[PDB]
Amino acid sequence: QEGQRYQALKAHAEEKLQLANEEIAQVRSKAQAEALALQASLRKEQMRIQSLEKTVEQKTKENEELTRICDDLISKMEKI
Amino acid sequence: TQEGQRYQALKAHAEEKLQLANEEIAQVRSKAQAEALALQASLRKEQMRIQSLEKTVEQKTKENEELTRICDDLISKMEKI
Repeated sequence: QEGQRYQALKAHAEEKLQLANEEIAQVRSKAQAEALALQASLRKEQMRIQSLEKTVEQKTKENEELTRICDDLISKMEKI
Repeated sequence: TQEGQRYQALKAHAEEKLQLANEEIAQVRSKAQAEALALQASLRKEQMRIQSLEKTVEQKTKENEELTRICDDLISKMEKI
């Protein structure tokens, strides 16, 4: 087929390419950005959990120590 | 026509190069959306997990407050009086 025909669809075809390549650049950037921001939020939650998980074992410890001390007191009072 | 044969291969070249580009866009945004759901669901799980832990903390905090106050009350009675 014709060549004047060709350069015709050619200049167009370069355009469709030149837009897919751009959005290729976009969707890769997006994906990484969305990856980063989300794996950061997670490890931030997971840490508050172990923060909270171990704030809890310490309230438990405090409950046991409070009971230890105040029951020790009670006993010595009964034994005066 | 050898001309026809030449230009048809040239268009096939440009066509395929576009298709691979279009494929790449699709795979990437396919995998992006998939990973984004698996974690943000996992995120939700942790946010819930945190709600329950925060209830537990405020629960035990009150228990220890009540326990400290009646002990303090006992101690005070023996101090000065």
